[PDB]
Amino acid sequence: EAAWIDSDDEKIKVPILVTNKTKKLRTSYNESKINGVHYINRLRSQFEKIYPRPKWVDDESDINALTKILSTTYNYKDTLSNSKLLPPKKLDIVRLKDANASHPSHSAIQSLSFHPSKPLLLTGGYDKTLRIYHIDGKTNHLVTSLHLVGSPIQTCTFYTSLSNQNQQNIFTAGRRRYMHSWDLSLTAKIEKFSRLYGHESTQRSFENFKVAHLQNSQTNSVHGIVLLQGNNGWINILHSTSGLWLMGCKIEGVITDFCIDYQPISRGKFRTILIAVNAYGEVWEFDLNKNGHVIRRWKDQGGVGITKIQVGGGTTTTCPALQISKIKQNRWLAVGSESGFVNLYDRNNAMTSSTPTPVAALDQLTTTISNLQFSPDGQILCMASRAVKDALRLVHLPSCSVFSNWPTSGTPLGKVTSVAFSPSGGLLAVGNEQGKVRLWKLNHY
Amino acid sequence: KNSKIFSPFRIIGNVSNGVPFATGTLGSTFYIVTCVGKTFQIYDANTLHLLFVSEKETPSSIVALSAHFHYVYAAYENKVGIYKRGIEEHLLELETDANVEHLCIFGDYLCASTDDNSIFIYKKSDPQDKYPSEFYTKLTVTEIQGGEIVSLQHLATYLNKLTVVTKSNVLLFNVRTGKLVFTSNEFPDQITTAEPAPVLDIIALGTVTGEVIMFNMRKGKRIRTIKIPQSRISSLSFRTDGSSHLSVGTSSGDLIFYDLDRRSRIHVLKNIHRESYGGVTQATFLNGQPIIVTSGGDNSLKEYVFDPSLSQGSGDVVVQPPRYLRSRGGHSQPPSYIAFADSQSHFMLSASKDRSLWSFSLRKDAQSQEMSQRLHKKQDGGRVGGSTIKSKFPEIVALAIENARIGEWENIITAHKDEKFARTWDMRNKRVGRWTFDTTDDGFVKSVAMSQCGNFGFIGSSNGSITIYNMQSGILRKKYKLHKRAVTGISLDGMNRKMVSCGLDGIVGFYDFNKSTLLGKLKLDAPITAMVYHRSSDLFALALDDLSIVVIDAVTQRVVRQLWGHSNRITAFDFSPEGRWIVSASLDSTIRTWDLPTGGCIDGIIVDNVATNVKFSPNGDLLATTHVTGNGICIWTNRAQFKTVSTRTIDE
Amino acid sequence: DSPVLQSAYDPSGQYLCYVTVALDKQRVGVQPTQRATWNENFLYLEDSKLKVTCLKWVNDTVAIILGMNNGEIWLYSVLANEVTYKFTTGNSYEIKDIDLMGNQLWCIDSSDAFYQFDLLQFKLLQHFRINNCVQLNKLTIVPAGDSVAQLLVASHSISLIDIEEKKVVMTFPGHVSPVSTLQVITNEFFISGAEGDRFLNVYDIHSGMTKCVLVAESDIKELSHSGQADSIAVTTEDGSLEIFVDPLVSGNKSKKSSKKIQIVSKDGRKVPIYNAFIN
Amino acid sequence: SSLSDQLAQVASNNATVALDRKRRQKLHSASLIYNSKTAATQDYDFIFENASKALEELSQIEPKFAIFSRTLFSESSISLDRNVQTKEEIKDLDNAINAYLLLASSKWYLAPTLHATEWLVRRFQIHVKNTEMLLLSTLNYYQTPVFKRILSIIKLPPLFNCLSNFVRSEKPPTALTMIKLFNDMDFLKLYTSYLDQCIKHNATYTNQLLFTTCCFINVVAFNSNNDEKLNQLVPILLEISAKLLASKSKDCQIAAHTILVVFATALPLKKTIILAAMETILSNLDAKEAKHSALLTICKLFQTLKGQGNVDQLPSKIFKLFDSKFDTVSILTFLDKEDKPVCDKFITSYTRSIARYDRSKLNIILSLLKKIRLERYEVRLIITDLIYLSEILEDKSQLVELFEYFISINEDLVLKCLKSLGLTGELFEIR
Amino acid sequence: VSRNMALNGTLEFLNSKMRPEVRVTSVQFSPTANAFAAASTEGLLIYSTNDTILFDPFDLD
Amino acid sequence: PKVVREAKKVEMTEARAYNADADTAKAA
Amino acid sequence: DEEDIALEFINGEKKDKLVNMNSFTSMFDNIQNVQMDTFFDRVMKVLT
RNA sequence: CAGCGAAGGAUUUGGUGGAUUACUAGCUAAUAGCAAUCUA
Repeated sequence: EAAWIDSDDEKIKVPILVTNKTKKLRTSYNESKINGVHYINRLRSQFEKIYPRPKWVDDESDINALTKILSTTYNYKDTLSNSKLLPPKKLDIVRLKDANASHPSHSAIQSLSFHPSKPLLLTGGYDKTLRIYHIDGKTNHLVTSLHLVGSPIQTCTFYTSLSNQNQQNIFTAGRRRYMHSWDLSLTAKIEKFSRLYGHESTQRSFENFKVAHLQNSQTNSVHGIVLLQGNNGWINILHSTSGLWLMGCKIEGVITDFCIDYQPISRGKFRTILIAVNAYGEVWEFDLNKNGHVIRRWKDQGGVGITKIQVGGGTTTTCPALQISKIKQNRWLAVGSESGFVNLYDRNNAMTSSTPTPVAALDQLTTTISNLQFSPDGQILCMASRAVKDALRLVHLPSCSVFSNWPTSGTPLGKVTSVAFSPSGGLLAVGNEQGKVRLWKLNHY
Repeated sequence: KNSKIFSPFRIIGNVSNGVPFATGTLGSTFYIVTCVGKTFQIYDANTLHLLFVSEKETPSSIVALSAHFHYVYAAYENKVGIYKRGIEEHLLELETDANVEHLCIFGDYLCASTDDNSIFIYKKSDPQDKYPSEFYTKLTVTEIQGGEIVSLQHLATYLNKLTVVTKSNVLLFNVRTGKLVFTSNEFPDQITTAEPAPVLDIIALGTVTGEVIMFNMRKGKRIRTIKIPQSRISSLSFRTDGSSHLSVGTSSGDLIFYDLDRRSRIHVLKNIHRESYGGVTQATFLNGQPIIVTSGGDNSLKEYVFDPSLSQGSGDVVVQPPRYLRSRGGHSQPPSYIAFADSQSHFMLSASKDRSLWSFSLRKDAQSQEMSQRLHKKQDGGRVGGSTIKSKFPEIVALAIENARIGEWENIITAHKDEKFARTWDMRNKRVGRWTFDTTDDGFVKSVAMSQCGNFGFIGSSNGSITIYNMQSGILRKKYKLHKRAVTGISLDGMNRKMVSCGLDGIVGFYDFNKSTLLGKLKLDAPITAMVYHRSSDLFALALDDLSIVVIDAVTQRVVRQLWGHSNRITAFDFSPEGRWIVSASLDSTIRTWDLPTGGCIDGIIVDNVATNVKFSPNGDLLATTHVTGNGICIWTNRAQFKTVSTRTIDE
Repeated sequence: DSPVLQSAYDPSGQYLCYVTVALDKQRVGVQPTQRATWNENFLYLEDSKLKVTCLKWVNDTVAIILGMNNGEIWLYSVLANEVTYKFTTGNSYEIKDIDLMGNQLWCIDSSDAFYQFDLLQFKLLQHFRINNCVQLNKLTIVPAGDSVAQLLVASHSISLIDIEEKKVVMTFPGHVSPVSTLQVITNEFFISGAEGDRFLNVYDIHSGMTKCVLVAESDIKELSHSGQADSIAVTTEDGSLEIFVDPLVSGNKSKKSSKKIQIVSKDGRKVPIYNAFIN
Repeated sequence: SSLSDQLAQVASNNATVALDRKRRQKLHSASLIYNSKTAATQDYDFIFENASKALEELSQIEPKFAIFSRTLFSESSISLDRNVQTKEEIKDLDNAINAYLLLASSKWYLAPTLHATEWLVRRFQIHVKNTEMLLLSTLNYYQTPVFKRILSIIKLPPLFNCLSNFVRSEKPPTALTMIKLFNDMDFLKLYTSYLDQCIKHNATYTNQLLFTTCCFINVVAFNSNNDEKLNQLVPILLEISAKLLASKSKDCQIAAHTILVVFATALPLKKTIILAAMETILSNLDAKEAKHSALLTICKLFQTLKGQGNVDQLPSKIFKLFDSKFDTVSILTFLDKEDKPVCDKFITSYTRSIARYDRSKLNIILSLLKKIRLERYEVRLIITDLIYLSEILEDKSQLVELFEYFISINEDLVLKCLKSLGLTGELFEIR
Repeated sequence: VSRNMALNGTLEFLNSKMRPEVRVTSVQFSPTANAFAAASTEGLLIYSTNDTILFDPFDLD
Repeated sequence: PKVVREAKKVEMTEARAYNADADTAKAA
Repeated sequence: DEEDIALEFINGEKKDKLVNMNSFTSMFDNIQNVQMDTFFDRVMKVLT
């Protein structure tokens, strides 16, 4: 019964009636001295009637798998890094120092791009200067700053070639008949593209350009193309080093926007597709690694005033591939409209239908879509409107559900006139009409 | 070094330091005796009032203290002191050189374990006297029997036995016969805590991996096991009011509550104390009561209470979570700045490196209260910036309180570490104010002052520019630009007529204040680090960089004394309220008193911690110093308020 | 504030190693201090929250030891671009300072523990901790040849430590704030300077007495001493450099700076000096 | 506190004692059948005799009321007064009343139970003494006049606070009021203890399980946007899911299946919690509708599982348990259904557990992954452990024909895994 | 002029757990020595400086 | 109306405790 | 190629239905005397 | 609208705790007992 006996309590002999506390554990009025084991049992029963015996001691001593795992765990969700893809409906986004806070901008920030490799952010606006900022968390400083006189800029892009990844050009352009190209060398050697090689009537302003990669497809030689959106339906594609007009692609209607998709073919060969949208909603896809010939023509379901198309989930022009084997096919395609409606198509199945239905039509912000950008992993789309204040949403996808905890009513987004995603850090830059790039870090990355 | 002006009085603002406190019970009330460094403090558990402070400081730190009915047993370096009402009744010298580090008291026996795994038993002489006093025997736990002794307890109804909890084993000694009755089987991980259950012959063991064992000390088995993964267990307590709950205390600062009857987990109080200061160090249920007192190493002592159940028929299954009840606290980090709030020497403002501004009472320690940092509304109606996750303000460099218009408007003006604006506070409401005064030159605030009309506050930036704001309405009134390097001292006359500024380019500027002229400018021979203006006699003292204290009057703008003798940088100084002495403290670990009438050093104290702040009371009652280590405020009383001291210079 | 988080010269001041953030990840680069004798490739810390807390040039394949904030000392060769070996303690505590004497690396932990590693054996030799030293953030080996006795550890308060007994043999009154530079000048003196104050003090490592106090006119960021104690150049918070010329002679108890150097551009913009080197 | 507060406390203690005629009339006019003017004039003998008639009717419907005729409805209980015996006799008759109420909770659609519990209302005052168990037992019937009647005569407990605008009202409480009632945490602990007594005494009936599951999944839906409320709520509803899975009723088992599937799709639970949940699901699986719900539940609970470790081989114990509850024909047939459930990650984990733990049934994994289509990472992990199977054991025709399937679709991927580990000519020389 | 809580108008804030009010009816300065008398309710309060304490020099060097 | 999470005013009660001074016996 | 494996792992993720506040409010109307397995597939239709 | 603007902002209210005088512990038949008990 017991695991020890000490053989001293049996031969001890206590008094009882000397103190008032032990005066109660007698069983007679003639008891004065009792044996030790008797005395131990008397005050054991007295302890049991001071503190009554609970049921957990004598009840039990030590299909129940769920009960056991709940009684051991204290947190009940995935911990830190065994997630690898974003949780919906609640972001995790801290605010860093405003990127152009070191050197203020004298205009609305019209375009904004990160570097493909270096920690550099290029801002530029209608005050005809363009600024590069070394960004980090604390102290986003200004690397360099170039003021092109008489040339307000509207689109500015870091281009970095695929062959040697050592060029680092900046192409910039506004409402002018020329487009500048700064060659980054850390004086500054910039060149000016001002010759459409016979095609000046169909290109009266170099505002809306995009830079992309193109393969020769008889050699494995890539070169950058700039793509200019012109008047009638025209996209004029021209070489990014020589400026020679390579080809042109005409859509039927009012050309409003376009984007560049890539798809790999074999080891070291890919194919460039230009995706251009009418104002009405009908979309042309041109294969342009051959002559600029149409391969697909489909129609956006709904959508009547179409302002902005974007692809994402692979290599876009804003998440660019540094190495030719890292070129990916884009999964998602968002067509954002004048009413604020953004149709979202999933190109893993919506390349075949020719009247494809969107996987969801987002309707959360109600005025004209002027930016929509995909995060480099292709899990967030960023809708943004330069028409009212604070009109920016980050929609999670594949779930196609807007994050409900950011932005709040106190986010200093401003009148969002540009937006950019970092290619590596998981990091938003949001430029507003006051001239401020605000900077946020998504803690999933 | 002993002094002849100031004698040590108390060290206020201290509640605990993470020695596990003891509870004691007089009648049906409870007291809580917590160690603060080298003294203990007895608190009334029904209201957390400071009943007693131990009378003398022990020669080393108290390391294990227990409390029976009227008596408190405090073990420090070698010996056990038996204290009643603070005043020490007995001192038990052990015969070893090993540091005593555990003790229990049961029967006529006091048992004290040293750190060489020996146990010293002491016996009463006749069972009617009050405390165990004579030496009885010595017990030893050798390496065969068990590891290092991790606890020392006596679970009830065990006739003159002792449960010794080693790091791996549980031994049971008979302390009259000196025998080892029973040694249990080993435990597969190192056990850290023990607590006897109110169930008969059951102890509860807490391990360094996360499990609570319920050892049955008569069967030799374990009854049950509770697993809390990746948590080191630092406290164990049992509820004894007809609700069988256990409360475990985890060194990441958590207090977890278990039902033992139905084997569920009631609630977890997370971040009840700081993990960095030790987590929850001692948590105990006051017995028969649904209130549990916790204490942590972050200088804090809290109480949590269980409200009665909200279901009128079930009850035992719907257990309302524990809510907070009273608590006492102080700074968790050593204080960085010190001021007296009023002329009565009643309250004193005190700012620490843990980014809190407390207001400590010199009269009654219950009146000590943390000044709140809950901001007001913006004046126009716009939004205020800042993070959503609210944190405390950067730690306070300087402050200036002038309670001429107190309760009327903002009253304290304070300057924080590496930020370019000075906040205001209201001492009457004990809260922040509506205004943050900017420097307007993109420089950090190096000094603050405010006038004794209470209307004007003065900001001195690190780019050398004094800005004068109105304390009522919060707007810029004037802006003087004399200095080019950092302005480290601003003060003003008692009649708002001449102001005096000193920068670390070593120029003291004298300005008229009503007219905005300068009256003069005096170039000293070192950069000036600190100014103190004695306002009735119009004499201000400067701590120069050449380790002298230049005493200069503002009326005729002359250097009138120059005090030499400090060996390192002068951290602080302050005038006597009659303006006769000036007490300074410097990084050679010294505090000196200078009689500026005769110009010499009256007294010197070599103090082991470097005194970072020195302030006199505005009456001649007290000196308050603040040192590098120690979360409190050291308080001295000048003996020259009762006798007269000789102004004859010391040396060495 | 400066983007360069950490930076240190090699001995003889020929290369500079510097850790800066690059779009939320730390990167460690090495530049030659004179081109007449760019270096565009960095070591990239691949985690967004792993960062370098200290760094030390070893002396002969040339390498850096980077004390991280996860209980690791990375050992990184600079001609190649990989961490060659990853020392680790048993814990996750960030490490506050490292040093080495010869091949014997020593390091301090945020749990105030001392670790010893051997660069020739890649092994954790010793792990201990000593009483009443509880907020340590600097250690410095007092040199006695190949014997690596007498560490010198700071916590706002410098303490001299004999490692055979693992105990404290002297106690220096430090500062009122954590010590930020703690460097041995001669075989009888060491300089120390704290965070956010402009006062160095040189202590006598044999008695405990402070010989002198050196007074910058701005809060000291880094210091360098010439190898024969004849000059000490500190660089301050306002981007200036201050040279104390022959500070260890008889301006008797506290000495000001002898020379002060600042850099302005052709415009009037004052650029800040960080981390100079003197010889 | 104040004197009127302390006197309100003594009124609430002495609520049931009739200390004069007016309090006796106001206290005895609270009936469940009659109105107040008839109920005040009735006797104890009258209401006892027709309640004993109704208990004989209720007992011939369900024969577990006969012992209540022995004790609670006997003729000594006409003169038994409630507030004259001590606390121990009070707890005896209050668990007698709890036994009657959770037995007759199912019978509340037929008038003998109304006329029978009329006598508990009027003799033993269970509308004001045993009132929490009365509300919890008849909570299902909230659109019905019998719950309207007990709300009109009840004295409402403090946990049931949101029904206080539906007492003495002509309109029933609504479903959103029921979800607001269930949304509390203390109410959730109370209701789970009530269900624990129901599951223990084997009285769980399907209308109760439907109502309970509906309110539970609406609580989870309401709290689906605050993770701290979901995390407060997890060890309550997963504990009641474990206690519903630990019983014999197919209806209560698939009630727990519903709660588990809604809760796992509401928040991402831990992997080990999901595995122990499927162990508790399989450890008492005996019915057929329970098997249908159990397969769908295990599929969705593995679908809602993210990160490194979603599609490991599920371990040997749980895989052979899942084998003993679901053999090959069941899994293959359920995948051959034209409704197309989403069984991606679970079927991947299943085939990887077959390849680590069976090594004989590989033709069936060829047939089932011919049936359903998987993703690139799924089939990459499948062919990597098939490569490891080829390198550990000799490669026969079933592994060969598996690699012929993985060549006939997506041969570039099996080339990519062989080039990540091995070689194509070396693997063709292997097999 | 008073901290007696037995007089009425002394405390600005009353403990949340007629009396003679406190008032000064006449003040006068001393015609000979640097003091003033105030006729309060407690008596003739006489406030005076003394030069034994308060080191207050006049242009010392 | 939601349920009323209000706190009661807590007063301590009179509890009995075993004191261990009776757990020590002397030999003749 | 671990970045390519991570991109195909986040690429093989399919669109699911999330629980709203009011994804299950319209079940009380037809929990009347239906069987519990019909309730289970009525819930599973909402979840899918 | 502009402006202010860090994973939200404003207003109102119930409860409790701490201060609102300057901190020497509970009970009793009190030079001591009790506090597990005053009683044989």
